[PDB]
Amino acid sequence: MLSGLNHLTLAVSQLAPSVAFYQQLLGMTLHARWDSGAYLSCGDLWLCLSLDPQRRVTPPEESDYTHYAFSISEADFASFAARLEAAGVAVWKLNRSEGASHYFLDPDGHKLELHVGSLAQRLAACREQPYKGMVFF
Amino acid sequence: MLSGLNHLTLAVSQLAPSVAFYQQLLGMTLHARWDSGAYLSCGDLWLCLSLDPQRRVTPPEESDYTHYAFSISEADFASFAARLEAAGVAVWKLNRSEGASHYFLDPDGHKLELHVGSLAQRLAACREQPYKGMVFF
Ligand SMILES: Cn1c(=O)oc2cc(N)ccc21
Ligand SMILES: [Mn+2]
Ligand SMILES: [Mn+2]
Repeated sequence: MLSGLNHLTLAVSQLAPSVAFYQQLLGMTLHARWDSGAYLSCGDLWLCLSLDPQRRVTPPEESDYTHYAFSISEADFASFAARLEAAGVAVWKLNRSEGASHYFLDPDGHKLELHVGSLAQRLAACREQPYKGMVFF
Repeated sequence: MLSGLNHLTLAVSQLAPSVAFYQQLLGMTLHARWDSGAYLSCGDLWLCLSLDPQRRVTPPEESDYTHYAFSISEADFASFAARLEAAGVAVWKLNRSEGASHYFLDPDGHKLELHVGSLAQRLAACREQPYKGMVFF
């Protein structure tokens, strides 16, 4: 039986800017680095950056909607978004759903998000206003 | 301050086989399904499957090393991997470069992994058998 997410691995084209982004800009904890990658943590999340010459710096119009959302409190959301904006981090989508969300790109174009709110919060909102075709279990 | 992964969203090309894969084959908990997506959980992980006409079925030689690993116990690992094998689930990697792992593909070619062990355990193993140039913080 699967018990959770063990780790997220992002392929990166250049290790140093990716470490700077996740550790310094985003505040994640750097535990180890080697010639071709790094291990960081963000709360329970184990993040691996893996240096990969096959990683393309990918414009957001050229990638699908796969994305990775990090938790932040409502109280901290606006100042973290402003930090990303000060650093010139590009936004790939505006929020139109429940709960605050900021949609931003990493140096290689990985699609990231800051989100406030749990699955339980989302399901409660959907119960009251279900999406088209929505069934609950 | 970022506190972990809020959710993982995978773009899918065909919703029904993707729901079946994550719910029926992998055993995750299906909470809701609508015309364009589904919400599942795997332990504390919130997984969203999002129907995306941009998603392409991607062979593993065409994608980079970005991947998503799920936790499984030492007692369950081998039989779960063998069941995926017997079910014809495609693979993408054989060499265990990061411990006890099974590397497999979802219906769209998302790179998945079963892994036994925590980040702390991987750091301890790496101290004995470090990756080239490895530094520990
Ligand atoms: C089979 N099935 C299900 O369990 O929930 C559904 C929802 C939709 N929209 C379409 C099909 C299903
Ligand atoms: Mn999202
Ligand atoms: Mn892995």
